[PDB]
Amino acid sequence: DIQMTQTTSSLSASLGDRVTISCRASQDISNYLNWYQQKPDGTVKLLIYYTSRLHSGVPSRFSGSGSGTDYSLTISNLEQEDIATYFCQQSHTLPWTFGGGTKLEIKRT
Amino acid sequence: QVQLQQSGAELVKPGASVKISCKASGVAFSSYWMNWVKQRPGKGLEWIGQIYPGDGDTNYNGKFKGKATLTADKSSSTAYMQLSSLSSEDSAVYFCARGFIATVEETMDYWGQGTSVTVSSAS
Amino acid sequence: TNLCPFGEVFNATRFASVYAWNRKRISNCVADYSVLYNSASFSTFKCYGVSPTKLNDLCFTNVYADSFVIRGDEVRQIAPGQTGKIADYNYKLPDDFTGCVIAWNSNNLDSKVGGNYNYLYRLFRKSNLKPFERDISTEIYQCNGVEGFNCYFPLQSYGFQPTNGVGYQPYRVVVLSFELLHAPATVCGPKKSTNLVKNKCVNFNFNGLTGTGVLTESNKKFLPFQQFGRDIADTTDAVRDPQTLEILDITPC
Ligand SMILES: *[C@@H]1O[C@H](CO[C@@H]2O[C@@H](C)[C@@H](O)[C@@H](O)[C@@H]2O)[C@@H](O[C@@H]2O[C@H](CO)[C@@H](O)[C@H](O)[C@H]2NC(C)=O)[C@H](O)[C@H]1NC(C)=O
Repeated sequence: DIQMTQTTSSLSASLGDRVTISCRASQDISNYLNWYQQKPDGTVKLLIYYTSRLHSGVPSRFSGSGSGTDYSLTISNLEQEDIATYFCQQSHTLPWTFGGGTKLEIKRT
Repeated sequence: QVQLQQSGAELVKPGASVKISCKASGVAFSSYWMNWVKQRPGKGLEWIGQIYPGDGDTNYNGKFKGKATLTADKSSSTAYMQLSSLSSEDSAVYFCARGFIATVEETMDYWGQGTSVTVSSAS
Repeated sequence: TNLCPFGEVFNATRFASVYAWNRKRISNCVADYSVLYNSASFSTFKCYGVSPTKLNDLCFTNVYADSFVIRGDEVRQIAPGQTGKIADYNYKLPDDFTGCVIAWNSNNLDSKVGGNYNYLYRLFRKSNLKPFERDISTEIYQCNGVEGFNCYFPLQSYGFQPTNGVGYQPYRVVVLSFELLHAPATVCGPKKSTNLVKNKCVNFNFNGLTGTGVLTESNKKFLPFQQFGRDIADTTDAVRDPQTLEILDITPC
């Protein structure tokens, strides 16, 4: 099965700053990647599909990019409710796999 | 509104079998894949399996093959998941999602609230 | 003002087999096909009767979409005037075919590790089929029952494994067909209409019919279905405004 890896397990950022979350795949998957966001309470919803298409109802401050075996999600301006866990999931081969997930924090001790 | 509602938390003795129902409202439930996903706490998401209610087509992950059984209910529009030979590691949160097609790929757009299942023998 | 879906045509979780190609009719919509240039990055997107760019300026009377799945290297069969199993036994296009063909790779969606079995195709057939003809009957062609010497089952399923190399991966194909400018228009893009000006030399575009002249009131009484007026010279004399129903004569400047 395709091995899905997120380099940064967790990261801390301030409000309104651009935040980039990477996602590296073992095998080329074209652009067959989906970004999901899970709230701390456990609610999860789709965020980006096909690495660039913004899902319905999702604020435009989110964006996606990448190709080959490396992709990245970018938050143009981080906002309070954006604090969640982001997963990148492939769709190239039937045994779909999800990334390790990245959690965002505020710059503090 | 497109809503995927699941049952409550389950307490299961080890070695038993447990049924989880995911009911879809506001969706053509019989025309889209139902993908079941497992999440252990602090660990990444694991794609358990997927069913097609239209004709019963199923695709199972290699790790969870045989362990979990997926069935469809067209009348009530509900996907049933049966777990057998439960052990302590199976304690996790299970999600049901809809496999929409973006004409190039399949994406899990709508997700359920998630069912917490814990396997133990405590009172 | 209506937006015809293009969802259940393209955004479909399970296309039909080639021998049972799904047929859909589209009518009464603002067919903003502008998504179809790049919303999916199709491997093949070729148009015969009209360039894809100009399609936003043409109004149709009927639109038919054919959706199915075929073997990779067999995509070239879909073009008109071709031969082979796909193009002769379960799907054929007319020589004068208009509308156009979209095809994209769908290895991830359709292929199964153990070999997909939902997708079938007709390998044996008594004779070639006329354009836009669908045959579903499953009797045995050259014999009783289902099997025997020369008594072969007509339908066989592609072994769509993911490991199959390019040219064997399943390809999803959608073919559009539409007539051009003979009936009251039913399907076309926005081409946002402006105010109508009378008694002045202007260019005009009514339901795709383009021209230049002076528009005047006319007393001719067309039938409810009648749209265009013609002379012995076969030119366009009078046309009926699509928005509001009145007849206007056209005079060359
Ligand atoms: C194929 O579908 C997409 C719809 O994107 C999502 O599809 C489902 C998962 C649905 O549940 C919603 O979450 C999304 O809408 C179409 O692309 C978008 O369609 C919506 C229509 O609601 C439209 O508002 C957007 O502008 C479209 N584009 C993007 C980038 O979001 C797409 O058009 C469909 N295919 C065809 C051929 O129409």
